[PDB]
Parts: sequence; C-alpha cells; structure tokens
Amino acid sequence: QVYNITWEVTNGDRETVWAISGNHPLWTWWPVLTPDLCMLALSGPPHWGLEYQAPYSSPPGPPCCSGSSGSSAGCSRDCDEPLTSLTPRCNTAWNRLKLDQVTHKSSEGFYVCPGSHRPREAKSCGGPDSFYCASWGCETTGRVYWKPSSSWDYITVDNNLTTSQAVQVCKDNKWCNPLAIQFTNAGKQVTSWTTGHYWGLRLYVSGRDPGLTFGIRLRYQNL
Amino acid sequence: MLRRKVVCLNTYDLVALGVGSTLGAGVYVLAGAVARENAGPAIVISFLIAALASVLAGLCYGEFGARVPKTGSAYLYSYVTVGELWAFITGWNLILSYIIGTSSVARAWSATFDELIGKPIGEFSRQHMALNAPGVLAQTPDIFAVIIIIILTGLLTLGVKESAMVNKIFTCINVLVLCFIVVSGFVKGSIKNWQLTEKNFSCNNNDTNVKYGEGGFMPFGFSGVLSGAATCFYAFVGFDCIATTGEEVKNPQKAIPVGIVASLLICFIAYFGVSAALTLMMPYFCLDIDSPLPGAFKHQGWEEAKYAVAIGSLCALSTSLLGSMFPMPRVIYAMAEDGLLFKFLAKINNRTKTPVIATVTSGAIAAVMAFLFELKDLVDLMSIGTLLAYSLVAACVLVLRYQPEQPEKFSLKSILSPKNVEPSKFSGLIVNISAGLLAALIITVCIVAVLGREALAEGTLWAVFVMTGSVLLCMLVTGIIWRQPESKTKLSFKVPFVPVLPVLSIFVNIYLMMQLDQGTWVRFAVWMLIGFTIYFGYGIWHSEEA
Ligand SMILES: *[C@@H]1O[C@H](CO[C@@H]2O[C@@H](C)[C@@H](O)[C@@H](O)[C@@H]2O)[C@@H](O[C@@H]2O[C@H](CO)[C@@H](O[C@@H]3O[C@H](CO)[C@@H](O)[C@H](O[C@H]4O[C@H](CO)[C@@H](O)[C@H](O)[C@@H]4O)[C@@H]3O)[C@H](O)[C@H]2NC(C)=O)[C@H](O)[C@H]1NC(C)=O
Ligand SMILES: *[C@@H]1O[C@H](CO)[C@@H](O[C@@H]2O[C@H](CO)[C@@H](O[C@@H]3O[C@H](CO)[C@@H](O)[C@H](O)[C@@H]3O)[C@H](O)[C@H]2NC(C)=O)[C@H](O)[C@H]1NC(C)=O
Ligand SMILES: CC(C)CCC[C@@H](C)[C@H]1CC[C@H]2[C@@H]3CC=C4C[C@@H](OC(=O)CCC(=O)O)CC[C@]4(C)[C@H]3CC[C@]12C
Ligand SMILES: CC(C)CCC[C@@H](C)[C@H]1CC[C@H]2[C@@H]3CC=C4C[C@@H](OC(=O)CCC(=O)O)CC[C@]4(C)[C@H]3CC[C@]12C
Ligand SMILES: *[C@@H]1O[C@H](CO)[C@@H](O[C@@H]2O[C@H](CO)[C@@H](O)[C@H](O)[C@H]2NC(C)=O)[C@H](O)[C@H]1NC(C)=O
Ligand SMILES: *[C@@H]1O[C@H](CO)[C@@H](O)[C@H](O)[C@H]1NC(C)=O
Ligand SMILES: NC(=[NH2+])NCCC[C@H](N)C(=O)O
Repeated sequence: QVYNITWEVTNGDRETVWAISGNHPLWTWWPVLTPDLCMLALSGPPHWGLEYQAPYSSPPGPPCCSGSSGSSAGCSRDCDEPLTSLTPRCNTAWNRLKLDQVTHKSSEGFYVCPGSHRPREAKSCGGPDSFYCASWGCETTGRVYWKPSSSWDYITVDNNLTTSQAVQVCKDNKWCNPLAIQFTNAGKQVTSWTTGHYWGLRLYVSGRDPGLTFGIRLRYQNL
Repeated sequence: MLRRKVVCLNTYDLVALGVGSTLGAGVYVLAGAVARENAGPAIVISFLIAALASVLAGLCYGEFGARVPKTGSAYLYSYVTVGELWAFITGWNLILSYIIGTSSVARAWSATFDELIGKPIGEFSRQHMALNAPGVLAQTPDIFAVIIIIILTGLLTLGVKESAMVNKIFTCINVLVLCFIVVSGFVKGSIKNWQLTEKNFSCNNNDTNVKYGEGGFMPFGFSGVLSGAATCFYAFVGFDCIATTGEEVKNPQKAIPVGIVASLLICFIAYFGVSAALTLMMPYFCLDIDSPLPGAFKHQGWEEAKYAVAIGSLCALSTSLLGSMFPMPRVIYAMAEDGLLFKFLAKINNRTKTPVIATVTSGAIAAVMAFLFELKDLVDLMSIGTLLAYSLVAACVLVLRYQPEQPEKFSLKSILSPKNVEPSKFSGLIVNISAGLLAALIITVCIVAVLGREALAEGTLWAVFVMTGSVLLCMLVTGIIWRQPESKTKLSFKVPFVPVLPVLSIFVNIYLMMQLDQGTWVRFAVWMLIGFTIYFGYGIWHSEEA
C-alpha cells in the first residue's frame, strides 16, 4: 500500500540536514536527492566553517555586492575578486564560490567512499575520521577525472548544477553547492535504508583533501 | 659602453639620519592600506620580508661603498667600478626613485594635512578639477601636493640644506608618537581582531564593497602577504642617505654599514609594532581609507589621539619628504656633469651656487607625477625603480669581488677547478658571464613562480620542468661563481656570504618587482625606454670620458 515516504540526508552527527517526501509505495520511490554539500557540513568538521551551525540553518556570510539584491551596507566584493587564495569551504559566499570551483575543476573535484555497508574486504579503508577514504581504491563514486564507479555501492554522487548556473546562486548568498545523489540498482535492491547508510566525501585538492561524513536514511508513515 | 671613471658625524648621527629619512608615509599612511587591501593582520610578516629584502640590499651598499674611497651615491660607485651603461641604468633608476618618492611623500603629507582640517582642499579639487581617466590617472588631482613640491623646490634652489638639528627633533617627535601608538595598541587593542571569522565580517560604518577574505591572521593568504611585502618595501627605502651622507664621518666606511643596518632594524621594529597595533585596535577590513591610524584610534574611543598622530605623521612625512628631495638634484647633477645626461642640467647658478635647473626640472616632474597619479601607483613605481637599483648594486657586489685589480675559449677543468690563487682576467670574465646567466635565470624563476603560480600548483609538466631546471641551474651557476678565486684586495666592509647573499638579494628584489601591478610595469618600461633613448642618443656621444 501507499505510505508517506521521506528520504533524509543527515550530516556526520546523524542529524537530518535535508529531506524530500512523497506519497508512494515502500521501496518503489527512488528520487534524486539534492542536498547541498554545505548542508552535510553543518555541525561538521572544523574545515568547512559550519561546526557550530544547526541543521536547516541559513547560509552564513555577508551578501555579495554583485548579488541580485544589489549593493548594501557591509556588502562583500570578494565574490568578484579572484578565488585563488580562498579556501574551499562554506562559511561565506566567496568561500562557497571557491568550493564550487574546486568541485568543478577537471584537475580537482570530490570523491565519495562507503561506510559500514561496505564489504568486509574493504575494512582496510579506515574509520569515520578518515572519511572511509584511507587510501585510493576505496572511493566508489564522485566527480573526478578518474571517474570512479562501483558495481555494489548504493549511490552515485555528482555535481547537480554546472559552474555557470551556480555562480549566480552563490552571489545571491544562498546555498549554491547542490549535490546530485542517484540510487544505484544495488541501492534500489537494498532494504536496510531504515537504519541509514553513511558515506564519506573528500575534496580532491593539493593538500589534506579535507572531507566530511554524510548519510542517507528512510522514514515513512501511513497516509 | 663600459668606460670607467678615475675616482663630524658619529654612527648615532648616521642612524638618526637614516631613521628620519626612512620613517614616513610607509607607516603612517600606507600600512593601513596594505593591511586592508593586500595583507591583513599578516602585514607584520609583510614588513618582515620587506625588512630582510632591505637588509640584503643595505649590506651590499656597505661593501658597494667600501670599494670606492670617495663617498657618493650608487651611481658614482657604479660609474667608477663597473661601466658607463650599468652606471647610467643605476643612476636613472635612482632618479626615478627620488622623484617618485618626492611625489608620493608630498601626496601623503597633503592627504594627512587635508584630513586634519576636514578635507576642504579635497572638496575644492573635486568641485573644480577632474582628470576623467580613472583607469590610468588619479580620481582627484592633488593641487596641494604640487604647492608643497613647488615651495620645497624653491627652498632647495635658494640654497636650503639638510638641518641636522631639525631632522633630529622631528625624528624624536615621530619616534615618540610611534611608541605611543604601539603602547596604545597593546593596551586598547585585542588579539580577537586577529581571529575574526564570518561572524565579525561587518563594519559599523556602512561603507560598501568590502574585501573580507578568509579572516583571521592571514585573510588574503601568503600571496597577499608577499604583495604587501612588495608594497611595504616602500617604507624601508631611504637608507641610501647614509651612503650619500657627504659630510665627514668619524669612520669613513665602517660606520656607514652599521648605521644602515641599525636604521633598517629600528624601522622594522617600529613598523612591526605600529602595524600590529593598527590591526589589533581595528579590524583589517574596517581600516579607514582616508586615515587608518586616526580611524583606529577613533574606533577605540581615543578620538583625541588623532591630534597626536597628526603631530607625528606630519613630522615624519616632512623628514621623509626632504629625505627624498635633497638627493634628487644631486644625482641629476652628477650624471649631467659626467655627460650622460644633457649638459645644461650640470650648469650651477652663480648667484645660488646650486644646480638650479636640475632641481627645477626634477621638482616639476615630481609635481606633475603627484598631480596625476594616485599614491599607490607612485609608491609601486618608486618601489620597482628602487628594487632594480638595489638588484644592480647587489650584482655589482657579486661581480667586483672576483675581478682582477685593474691598472673567449675555455676548458671545463679551468672553469670548475681553477688553480690560480688570485683572480685572472679569465676568472673575472667567467664571473661576469655567470652573473649575467644567473640574472636571466632568476628572472625566469620569478616569472614562472608568479605568472605560472597556478600552473605550478596544478603540476603541469612544462611549468614544473622549467622551474626545476632553472633552480638547479641557478645553483650550478652560483657554484661556478663560488669556485672562482676572490680578489685579495682588503676591504673595510665585506658582504659575509658573497656567493649567496648577493644572489639571494637579487632574487628577492626581482620577486618583489614581479609582485607589482601591470600598470606599474608599463610605467617603469616607458621610463626605462626614455632613459635608454637619452643614453644611446646623447649619453654615449657626450660622455665626459669620451
Ligand atoms: C509526509 O511526511 C512529511 C515528513 O514527515 C516529517 O518527518 C517524519 C520523520 C516525522 O517526524 C513527521 O512527523 C514529520 O512531519 C511531512 O512534511 C513535514 O511536515 C511537518 C508539518 O506537518 C513539517 O514541520 C515543520 O513545521 C515548522 C513549523 O512548526 C516549520 O517551520 C518547518 O519548516 C522548516 O523546517 C523544515 C524541517 O522541519 C524544513 O524542511 C523547511 O524547509 C523549513 O526550514 C516544518 O514545516 C516538516 O518540516 C515537514 N518535513 C519534514 C522533513 O519533517 C508531510 O507533511 C507529510 N504529509 C502527509 C500528507 O502526511
Ligand atoms: C538540481 O538539478 C535539477 C535537475 O537539473 C534542477 O531541477 C530543475 O530546476 C529548474 C529550475 O527550477 C527547472 O526549470 C523549470 O522547468 C519548468 C518546466 O519543467 C518551467 O516551467 C520553469 O519555468 C523552470 O524553467 C527544471 O525543470 C528542473 N529539472 C528537473 C529535471 O527537475 C534543480 O533546480 C537543481 N537544483 C536543486 C537544488 O535541486
Ligand atoms: C599658504 C600655504 C603656504 C599654506 C601651506 C602650509 C605651509 C606653511 C607648509 C607646506 C609645506 C611645509 C614645509 C614642509 C617641510 C618642511 C621641512 C621641515 O624640515 C625638516 O623636517 C628638516 C629635516 C631635514 O633637513 O632632513 C621644516 C618645515 C618645512 C619647511 C615645512 C614648513 C611649512 C610648509 C611650507
Ligand atoms: C639578513 C640575513 C642574515 C638573512 C637573509 C635571509 C633571506 C635571504 C630570506 C629570509 C626570508 C626569505 C623569504 C621568505 C619567503 C619567500 C617566499 C617565496 O615564495 C613563495 O613561497 C611563494 C608561495 C606561493 O606561491 O604562494 C619566495 C622567496 C621568499 C621571498 C624568501 C626569499 C629569501 C628570504 C628573504
Ligand atoms: C566576533 O563574533 C563572535 C560571535 O558573535 C564574538 O564572540 C562572542 O561574543 C559575545 C558578545 O557579543 C560573547 O558574549 C561571547 O562569549 C563570544 N564568544 C562566543 C559566543 O563563543 C566575538 O567577540 C566577536 N569578535 C569581535 C572582535 O567582534
Ligand atoms: C549609514 O547610512 C545612512 C543612510 O542610510 C547615512 O545617513 C549614514 O551617514 C551612514 N553612516 C555613515 C556614513 O557612517
Ligand atoms: N629616498 C627616497 N626615495 N625616499 C622616498 C620616500 C620613501 C620613504 N621610505 C617613506 O617612507 O615615505
């Protein structure tokens, strides 16, 4: 029968940061989850600058003077200045622009590795602190030149908006790093989503490759 | 092209002269601009690099003046030691340095004075003047800077000279004001301003188009810090006056290097303290565009202190201004008397007994530059000129150490393992060639590290290959210079590590020059084109040694 189904995307602390809902039979609705990469970082690792931000909180940082709202008191011109020195993070609009550039540059990007649902043979992939990406080959999906894929991983993660579509959204001081998560055939065949399955996401940059941990779970009720 | 010429005050007096001629617009006006635009709280680091780059240069001067019994500007030393073309380039760069320094300091003094009285002169300028070319010219011409330059040029023409007592008094007042600024920053200022985040990216004033950057201590990154250091090299200029003192010194060549180094160290300490105070009292982004230090004092509630600072700055900006003007006619007169420049510039007026025409021409050029170009543009132009001059001095120090005492085919064994105990003409030629190749290779290294910075970060094969080859071949050429014997001539002062320290000085100077803007490079290129035209059309044929 039909239930009110709800797919939830939660941060590393297992607090729901994004959600979508619909009336469907159980295990028949597999929508494209579009959480913001910054939403996953809310109350997350210190690098993203959102370790003290609650879920569903508004994007921090002053607006860009180039935004649709125009110039205002204390508006920032960093969104027009070069993004070279900027660190890819989510605490300001220009930092979000830098994060978008990093995730959209061919030589750079982000890669995702699976968590507790990975096979025992991958147990050498590290713990949550390592983001389950202790070494190359553990990654199962992500947007990067080597284009990783897995025949058993339950999701594939890519960039939802192209750079051009996202620059203006960033300059409007909105969440402007929307991921695109698509359930694989293996994921569609899986039923344990009620308990939640968790992945780690790390940026491919020249340095620490800082990352975070996110999760996808299912809730449902009668409708 | 390579024709060569035939050649009291205590150390504390030299230190006072250097400090008075160095402290000025760099700290009172430009420190806030650098801490707001290029660097943040990390401007303290920016000065440090700018200090070291200066010290490396100053040390060279100590040796570069030790090889000439006569005391004079770097132009005289070059024209006595290396050659005519090299000396002309050095003197032309010094002329640019002095002229643009006069222009920039006159502008800073005019802006400070106009601020002190409510910007009435600026209001008149906006009302009645406009250049209609913000892309390359100033938003508002500085008529008062022109007036100041005219008055000071008139004073200089009528025989006004350096008053040591007045310089000491003004330097003491400025140093007292700077110490007060440091103490007030350490008292009122807080470390939290060095740890700002997006929570604090707001200004009480409702100015727009702010650059907040990353925040914290290094909002704009190490690239921003390096650009700030290149700009802050403006502040450390002015120690050449110690080498060009002219007046008799207790130690002809031992006190001069000590005085230069002590002045540079004192200036670095003062700049570090004042910049730390400025960035601790007020947020780096909040720093007032018109007057950073008074704005920070007002932000902390000590508005009255704006008077004290006004007393200090106007003193420093005065001592610095003359420090950039008194040498200005001297270099032009020296070059003209030698025939490199137009001979009419060397005619000394009988009534005044001074080079009236050279002083008037230099003053007019400085007044026009101050009228037409912004403070930052003139600052960068003088910085590039002075950096090239200092690199030339360092190259002279590197070269002369291995040349034989004056009155082609080669072999690998001779080049790498010379057996002569003292330099020969072959060794001197090897060192000259190695210096040229090392200069070219350092230019290549800096170009790839600046222009190809992102490419190097990306790891592209061509950029990495070029950088690696250039750096390793720089090391190889430095070793080649190392193996050559040094001149046995005894010198009162020597650069300790002559094979490395001059090379590092050249590299740092060229890197800082690369940090500058494209417009600065275009202005410098046109100035150098004018200088080369003058030399090759007039200088070579009318030289006094011809
Ligand atoms: C089908 O189910 C969805 C989702 O169910 C929700 O999650 C379940 C796990 C369970 O806890 C349910 O109780 C819960 O409702 C329903 O959509 C939710 O509807 C409620 C209201 O009925 C929303 O509650 C909140 O109410 C606040 C005011 O009191 C309001 O400010 C909230 O908006 C803000 O917060 C939400 C997240 O809470 C955020 O998504 C918004 O964008 C906004 O910031 C919100 O309205 C829930 O938020 C709704 N969604 C979720 C994921 O909880 C849906 O109504 C239901 N439909 C039927 C026909 O049954
Ligand atoms: C993530 O990617 C999806 C897919 O590209 C985006 O969904 C798209 O959003 C745009 C803008 O809302 C939709 O355009 C609209 O189309 C309708 C007709 O369907 C038209 O009437 C509207 O005027 C508007 O042009 C587009 O249809 C929609 N596409 C899909 C497949 O859903 C989404 O916006 C991206 N961002 C996020 C946060 O999900
Ligand atoms: C109607 C106009 C003239 C009003 C504008 C104010 C003037 C009275 C100002 C503008 C420039 C000032 C001068 C700028 C610099 C100096 C140098 C200063 O001397 C030093 O600092 C000596 C240091 C050294 O010799 O190295 C003495 C004051 C003086 C002449 C100032 C005197 C007052 C002047 C002429
Ligand atoms: C006075 C004597 C006793 C010591 C002289 C030491 C100097 C030769 C050293 C001290 C600090 C050094 C500088 C420290 C940092 C840099 C930055 C470096 O460039 C980068 O690291 C760029 C990185 C980026 O691309 O962001 C180029 C050399 C330079 C200027 C160094 C040049 C050599 C310096 C001036
Ligand atoms: C920058 O902003 C932060 C957060 O607003 C300030 O930190 C808090 O300030 C409040 C006062 O407004 C104090 O009560 C808290 O104890 C501070 N710390 C917290 C909340 O962790 C900080 O003071 C601001 N800094 C500056 C220089 O303005
Ligand atoms: C802030 O803006 C108001 C007008 O909205 C203006 O009156 C005020 O002077 C501004 N604050 C300044 C200039 O410090
Ligand atoms: N001798 C010079 N060229 N000096 C020009 C002025 C630079 C001086 N260091 C200042 O702080 O303003």
